[PDB]
Amino acid sequence: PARVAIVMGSKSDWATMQFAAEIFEILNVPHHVEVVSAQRTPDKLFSFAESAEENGYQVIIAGAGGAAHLPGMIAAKTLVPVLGVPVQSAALSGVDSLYSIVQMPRGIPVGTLAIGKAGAANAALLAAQILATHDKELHQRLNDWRKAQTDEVLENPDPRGAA
Amino acid sequence: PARVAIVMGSKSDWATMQFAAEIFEILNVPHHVEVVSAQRTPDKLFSFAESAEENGYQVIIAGAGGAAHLPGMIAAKTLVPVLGVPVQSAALSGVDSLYSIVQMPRGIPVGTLAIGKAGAANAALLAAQILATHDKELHQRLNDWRKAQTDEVLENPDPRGAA
Amino acid sequence: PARVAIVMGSKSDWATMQFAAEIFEILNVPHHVEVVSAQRTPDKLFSFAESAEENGYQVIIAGAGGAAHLPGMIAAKTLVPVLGVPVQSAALSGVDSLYSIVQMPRGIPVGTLAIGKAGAANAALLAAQILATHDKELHQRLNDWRKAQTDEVLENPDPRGAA
Amino acid sequence: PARVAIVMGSKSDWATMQFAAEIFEILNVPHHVEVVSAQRTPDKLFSFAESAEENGYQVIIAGAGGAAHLPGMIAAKTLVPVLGVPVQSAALSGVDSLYSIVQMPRGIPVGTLAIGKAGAANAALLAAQILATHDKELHQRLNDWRKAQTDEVLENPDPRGAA
Amino acid sequence: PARVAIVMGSKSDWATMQFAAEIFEILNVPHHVEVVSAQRTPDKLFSFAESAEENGYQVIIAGAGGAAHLPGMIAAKTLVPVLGVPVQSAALSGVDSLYSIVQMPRGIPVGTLAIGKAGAANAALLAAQILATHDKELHQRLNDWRKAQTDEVLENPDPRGAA
Amino acid sequence: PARVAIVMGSKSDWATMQFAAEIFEILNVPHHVEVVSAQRTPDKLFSFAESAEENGYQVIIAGAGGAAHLPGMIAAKTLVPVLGVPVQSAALSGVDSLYSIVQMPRGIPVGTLAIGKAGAANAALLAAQILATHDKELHQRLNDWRKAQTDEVLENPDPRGAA
Amino acid sequence: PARVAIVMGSKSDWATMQFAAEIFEILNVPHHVEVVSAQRTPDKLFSFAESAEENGYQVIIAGAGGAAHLPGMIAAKTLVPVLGVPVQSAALSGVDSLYSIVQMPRGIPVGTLAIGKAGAANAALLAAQILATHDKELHQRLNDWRKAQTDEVLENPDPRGAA
Amino acid sequence: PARVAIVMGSKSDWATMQFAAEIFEILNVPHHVEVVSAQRTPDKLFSFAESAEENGYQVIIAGAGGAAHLPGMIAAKTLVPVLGVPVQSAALSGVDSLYSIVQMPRGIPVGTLAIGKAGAANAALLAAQILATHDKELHQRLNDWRKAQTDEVLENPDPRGAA
Ligand SMILES: Nc1c([N+](=O)[O-])ncn1[C@@H]1O[C@H](COP(=O)(O)O)[C@@H](O)[C@H]1O
Ligand SMILES: Nc1c([N+](=O)[O-])ncn1[C@@H]1O[C@H](COP(=O)(O)O)[C@@H](O)[C@H]1O
Ligand SMILES: Nc1c([N+](=O)[O-])ncn1[C@@H]1O[C@H](COP(=O)(O)O)[C@@H](O)[C@H]1O
Ligand SMILES: Nc1c([N+](=O)[O-])ncn1[C@@H]1O[C@H](COP(=O)(O)O)[C@@H](O)[C@H]1O
Ligand SMILES: Nc1c([N+](=O)[O-])ncn1[C@@H]1O[C@H](COP(=O)(O)O)[C@@H](O)[C@H]1O
Ligand SMILES: Nc1c([N+](=O)[O-])ncn1[C@@H]1O[C@H](COP(=O)(O)O)[C@@H](O)[C@H]1O
Ligand SMILES: Nc1c([N+](=O)[O-])ncn1[C@@H]1O[C@H](COP(=O)(O)O)[C@@H](O)[C@H]1O
Ligand SMILES: Nc1c([N+](=O)[O-])ncn1[C@@H]1O[C@H](COP(=O)(O)O)[C@@H](O)[C@H]1O
Repeated sequence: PARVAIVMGSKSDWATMQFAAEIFEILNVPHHVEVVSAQRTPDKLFSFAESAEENGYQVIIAGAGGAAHLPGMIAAKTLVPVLGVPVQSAALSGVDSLYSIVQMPRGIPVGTLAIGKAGAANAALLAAQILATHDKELHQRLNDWRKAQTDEVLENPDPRGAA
Repeated sequence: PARVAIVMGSKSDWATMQFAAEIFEILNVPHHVEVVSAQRTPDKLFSFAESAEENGYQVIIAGAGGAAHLPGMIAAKTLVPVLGVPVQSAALSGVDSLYSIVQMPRGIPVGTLAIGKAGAANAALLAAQILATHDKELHQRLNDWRKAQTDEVLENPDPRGAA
Repeated sequence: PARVAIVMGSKSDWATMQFAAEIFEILNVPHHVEVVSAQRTPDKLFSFAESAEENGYQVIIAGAGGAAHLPGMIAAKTLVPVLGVPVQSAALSGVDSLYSIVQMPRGIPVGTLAIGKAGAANAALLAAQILATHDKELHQRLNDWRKAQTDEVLENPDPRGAA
Repeated sequence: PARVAIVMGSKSDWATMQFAAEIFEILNVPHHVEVVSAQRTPDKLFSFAESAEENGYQVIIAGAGGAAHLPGMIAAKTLVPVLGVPVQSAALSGVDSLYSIVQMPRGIPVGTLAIGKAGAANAALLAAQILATHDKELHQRLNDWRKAQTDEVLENPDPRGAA
Repeated sequence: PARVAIVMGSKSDWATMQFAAEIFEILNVPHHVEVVSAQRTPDKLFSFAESAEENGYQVIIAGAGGAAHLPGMIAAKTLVPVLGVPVQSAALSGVDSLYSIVQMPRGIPVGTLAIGKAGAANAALLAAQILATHDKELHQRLNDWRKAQTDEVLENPDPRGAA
Repeated sequence: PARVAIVMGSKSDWATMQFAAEIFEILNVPHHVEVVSAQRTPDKLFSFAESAEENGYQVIIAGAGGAAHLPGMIAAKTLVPVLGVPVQSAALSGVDSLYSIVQMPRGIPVGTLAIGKAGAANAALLAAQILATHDKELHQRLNDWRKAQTDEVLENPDPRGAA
Repeated sequence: PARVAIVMGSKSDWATMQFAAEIFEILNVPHHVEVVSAQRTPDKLFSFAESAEENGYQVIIAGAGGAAHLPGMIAAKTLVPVLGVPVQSAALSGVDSLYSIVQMPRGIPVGTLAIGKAGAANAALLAAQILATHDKELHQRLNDWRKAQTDEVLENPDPRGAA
Repeated sequence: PARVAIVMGSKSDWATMQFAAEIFEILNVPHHVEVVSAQRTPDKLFSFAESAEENGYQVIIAGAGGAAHLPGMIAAKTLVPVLGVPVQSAALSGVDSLYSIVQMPRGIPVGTLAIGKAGAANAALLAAQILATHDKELHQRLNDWRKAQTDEVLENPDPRGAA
C-alpha cells in the first residue's frame, strides 16, 4: 500500500512535483498523487488531512507556490508528518513560497525543502529515508541510490571536454 | 449590530491588533474581537468563516505573524471581504507575514495593509470606509476624523522646538 | 451605472490590469477604465479622486509599478475604498511596487493585492465581494464563480497525463 | 533508548535548541544532546554521522547559525533523516542560516524548520511525529499535547483585559 | 533669501531631517523647514510645490518613511530639483522608504540619498553643492568644510587608545 | 560649452546610459560622454574629477553596475554635484549597484536615481532641472517636454484597443 | 608544479568556473581542476583537503551553488587558504550561494568573490596575486595583464558608435 | 617587519576591526593599523595603496560600512592581495557593506569575509594562512590555534548546565 501522498495546490505545480514522483518510481515506493488546494478546495483539504492516518499515509509531501498555505493547513489537521516544497513563483522566485511554508509558529511543524524541483526530489528522498527506518528493503535501495550518485561524481573528476 | 470582526492568530497579536479596535472605538463602530488560529484551531476557523455572513459581518480583519495563514483561510471559506494585517515577526520583521498574506493566487483575495500597528489601524479605517458607502453617519464621522488629522498637520507646520 | 473604477499609472500597465477587467466581464459588473498617473498627470489624479464619490464609485482599483504612488494618492483624496495592485517591475520584480503601495502610514489605507496579474484579478474579485454585500444578484454570481473554480479542481484530482 | 539526537554547531546555539529539548521532556522522549561543529570539529561530525544508525538514532535535529553547514554535512554522511534548525544570526537575522540549510541540491535532503526557537520546538515535534508512526504511546501523548494547545486557544477567545 | 526648503511627511521625521538643517547652519545657508504630508495634507503639498519656484527655492529636500510619496509628488508638480531622504522605518528599516523614493519612472526624477541621518546630512550637502555652482562664497565654505573633514581623519590615523 | 558630463564604468553600461544622452539631445543640452572606471582606470578617474570644475562641468552623471564605486569616488574628489545611476547587474538585478551608490556616509553625497534605463533618463532630467535654475531657455524646453508627456497621457485615457 | 586547485561541487558549475581556469591559462599558472562535492562525495572532500598541503597547493578556489558547503568544509580541514566562488543558482540568483560561503563564523575563513563568472575570474586573479608575492615572473605577468586592461579602457574613452 | 596592514574607513569601524588585530596579537604577527577613507581621504588612499608593495605588505585587510569603497579602491591601485570586511551598518545591517565589497567586476578582486566582527577575525586568520605558506613558525602557531579551538569544543560536548 501507498505510505506517502504527494499533494499540490494546482495542476501547474506538477511541473515541479513530478520530480518527487520520479524519486519514488526509482526507489519503487508506492505513492498517491493528488491536487488539493487549501484555497480552492478547503473542505477537501480538511477531509484529506483528517483521513490520512486511516488511509495509511506515514508521510505527506505538499507543494505550493505563492502564499503557500497547503502544507501548514494539512499539518494543522493531522499528526502524519508533512514535508513542504516551495514552488518557484513568477515575481518572487519562490521566496514567498519558502517563507509561507517554513516560518510555521511553535506547535504545528512542516519540514521544508529547497525551492523548486530540487526540493521536490529531496522531499521524496527524505520521505523515503523516514520510511526506510522500518523497511530494510527500501533502506537498501536508498543506500544503492546514494552510492550510485557518489560513484557518478567519483568516476568523473575532470569537468573539462575530453582530451 | 457588529458589522466587522477583528480576528488574530494569537493573544500576542493583540499588542498590534488593538490599534484596529482603537479606530473603531473612535468612530463608534460596533465590532467583535476574537482569537482564531488557522493552525491551532482549524475547525473553529472553518466554523467562524462559514457563519460570518449569517452572523452579520460585512468585513473581517485578520491579523497574523510568521507563516500567516489565517486571513487567506478565512477568505477561502467566506464571501465576506477579508483584510489582512501582517504582524511584525521577530526574525523576519513581518516580511514573512507580509508575503504569506499578500501573495494570494487568483480566486481568493485578501486586501493587505502595512506591517504592524499602522496596518492594523489602516485595516479598521479601510473597513470603516467600506461600511461608510452605505452608512451616512459613519461616512460623516470618517470625514471628521480625516479633517482632524489634516488640521493637526496644518496647524503645526514647523517641527522645531518652540522659538 | 459603474460602481468600480480601474485606473493605472500607464498604458503599459494594461497588460496586467486587463485581468481585473476580465473578472468584471465574467461577473457582469459595470466598470470604468482609465490611465491616471500620479506622476505624469497629478492634477487629473486630484480631480479624479475628488469626484469619485459624486461619480458613483464605491471601489477604486489602482495599479502601478516601480515607485507606485497612484493608489496611495487617490486614497489621500477620497473616502472611496482603494485597492492597490503592484505591477511587476523589471529590475525589482514588483517588490518596489509592493512596498510603495502596502506600507501606507496610519490614516490613509490602501488594501493591497498580490504582485502582477493574480493581484489584478483578485482586486476585482475583492471589489466584487465588497459590492456583493448589498447586491444579491452579484453575490449569487460570485458564489457561482467560486463553486465553478472549486469544482474544476475537484473533478480533476490527478495532475498526471491520461492513463 | 534515545531515538533522536539534538546537535548544534556551538554552545551559544543552546539558547535556541533548548526549546527542542523542552518538547521532548514534555513528551517523555529520550534524547541525546551534543555540540558538534562541521567547521570546528569536522572529524567528530563525520564519526557522529557515520555511527548514528548503529547508535540507534532514527531522527537527527541539527541547529546552526550563519553559514550553517552542520545539518547538510550530517545528511551527506547518514541515511538517518536530518531536520535543520536555522539559528538567528546577528547581522542577517537567520536568513543566512535559513538559506544555507534549506537550499540543499538534489540528493541529500534536510527538512528545515522556522528560524529560531519556534523552529527548534517544531523540529522536536516533527521528530516526535515521525517516531509516533510506530509508537502508539508517543502518538497518544502527541495527540494530548495538540488537544491541550487547541483547548488553550478555545477557552480564551477574547484577548482583551478582563471585563 | 532661503534658496532651499527642507520638508518632511511628519514631525517624527525631524529626528532625521534635523541633520540636513545642521549642515545648513554650519554653512550659513538660509533655509525653510516645514511638515508637508502627501498623504495627510495633499492640497498643501500641491500648493507648496506649485509655488516653490515663485517662492525662490532652487532645491527642495524631502524626507519621508514607509510608502514615501512626498518627494516624488513634489517633483511631479515643480521643476525645482527634488532630493529625497528615505527615513528609517520600523519594520523594513527604511528599505520601503528607499524603494518608494528612488524607483521613480522616466520623466519625474528625485535624486535620492542614503537611508536615515547620513542621507539627511548628504542631501543638504548636495543641495549646497548645487547652490555653490553660482555662489562663490558658499563654494568656499564647502571647500573649507570638506578640508576640515579630511584633516580630521588625516591627523588621527591610529584608531587605538592612546599609547 | 558642455555643462554636464555623462561617465560610466564600462562600454557595456552604454546600453543604459544612452538613455541619459537621449534626454540631452531632446533638450539640446551640450554634454560630454566618457568611459571612466574607478576600478580599471583609477588615475584617470582622479584626474577627471580633479579637473571637472575647471573644465566647466556643473553636473556629473555617473553610471555603474555591481560594486559601483565610480559615482562615490568622483564625488570624493570634486565639489561638482554627482548623480549616480545604478546599472542593472546580472545576478542581483542592480540591487548591488543601488546599495553601493546610494548608501554614501555623511560628507560625500551622490544623488541616486532608479535602477536602469529609467534612472539614466531621470538623471539627465534632474541635471537639466539643476541647469535650468539659471538658464531660462532650458527651463522653457523642460516645461515644454513635461507638458508634452502629460498631454500624451491626457489625450489617451483609455488603454483598451480601439472600439 | 600546480600551486592552485580549482574545485567545484558539480560538473554544471564548470560553465562558471571555466572563467578561473581562463585567467590561469592567460597568466601561465599551472593548476589542477576537479569536481569535489561536500554533499555527494564527502569522504573525497576530506581526503582532498587533508592532502592539499602535501600535494603542493598554496591556494584552493572552490565554487558551488545553492547551499554551498564545499568551500567552508575544505577550509575546515586544511590550512591552505580557500577562496570561494558563489555559483548563480536558479531561484535565488546566487544569494543563497553567497550567504552560505561568506558568512563563515570566527575560526575558519573563506575569502569570497562575486556571484558568478566575474567572481570565478577574480578568484583566480586573487590566487595569482597571492602567488605573485613570492614569484617575480608571475608578478610581472600580472602587472602586464592589469596594464593591458587599463590601456583598453584608456584607448577607448567614447562608447558611442564610430563618427 | 609588518607584512599585513589593517585599514578601515573610520575610527568607528575599530569596534569591529579590533577583532582582526586580536588574532594577530594571539599569533604574534606584526601588523600596521590605520584609518584610511576612500571617501574622506582619497589622496591618502592612493598613496597608501601605491606604496604598499614597497612598504613590505603582503596582505591588506580593509574594513568599511555602508557604500564600502575602501577595499575595492585599494585593490584597484595595488597588486598586494586585499581582503574586505563588511562592517555592520545601522539600517541595512551590513548587507550594503557586503554587496559593495564582494560584487567586484572581473579584473580587480577583493576576497570578502563575513559581515562584522566574525569577518574581521577571519580576515586576519586568512591573512595569517596566506603568510604561513612561507613562514613555518607562523604555520605552526596557526595549527596550534586551530587545534586549541577544536579541543575546546571536543572537551565540552554537553551544552547543558552542570549535572
Ligand atoms: N498556494 C496555493 C494553494 N494553496 O496554498 O492551498 N492552492 C493553490 N496555490 C497556488 O496557486 C499557484 C498558482 O496556481 P494557478 O493559478 O496556476 O492554478 C500554484 O503554485 C498553487 O500551488
Ligand atoms: N500565523 C498564525 C496562525 N495562523 O496563521 O493561523 N495562528 C497563529 N499564528 C501566529 O503565531 C505567531 C506567534 O504566536 P504565539 O507562538 O506567540 O502564540 C503569532 O503572530 C500568530 O499570529
Ligand atoms: N508608478 C507610476 C505612476 N504613478 O505611481 O503615478 N505613474 C506611472 N507609473 C509607473 O511607471 C511604470 C512605467 O511606466 P512607463 O514608463 O512604461 O509609461 C508603470 O508601471 C507605471 O505604473
Ligand atoms: N554554523 C556553525 C557550524 N557549523 O555549520 O558546523 N559550527 C558552528 N557554527 C556556528 O557559529 C555560530 C557562532 O558560533 P560561536 O562563534 O558563538 O561559537 C553559531 O550559530 C554556530 O552554529
Ligand atoms: N510617507 C509619509 C507621508 N507622505 O509620503 O506624504 N506623509 C507622512 N509619511 C510618513 O508616515 C511615517 C510615520 O508618520 P507618523 O505616523 O509617525 O506621523 C513618517 O515617516 C512620515 O514620513
Ligand atoms: N562598477 C564598475 C566600475 N567602477 O565602479 O569603477 N568600473 C567598471 N564597473 C562595472 O563593471 C560592470 C561590468 O563591466 P564589464 O566587465 O562588462 O566591462 C559594469 O557595469 C561596470 O559599470
Ligand atoms: N553546493 C554543492 C555541493 N556542495 O556544497 O558540496 N555539491 C554540489 N553542490 C551544488 O549543487 C548545485 C547543483 O548541482 P547539480 O544538481 O546540477 O549537479 C551545483 O551548483 C553544485 O555546486
Ligand atoms: N565606507 C566608508 C569609507 N570608504 O568606503 O572609503 N570611508 C568611510 N566609510 C564608512 O562610513 C561609515 C560611517 O563612518 P562615520 O560617519 O561613523 O565616520 C563607516 O563604516 C566607514 O567605514
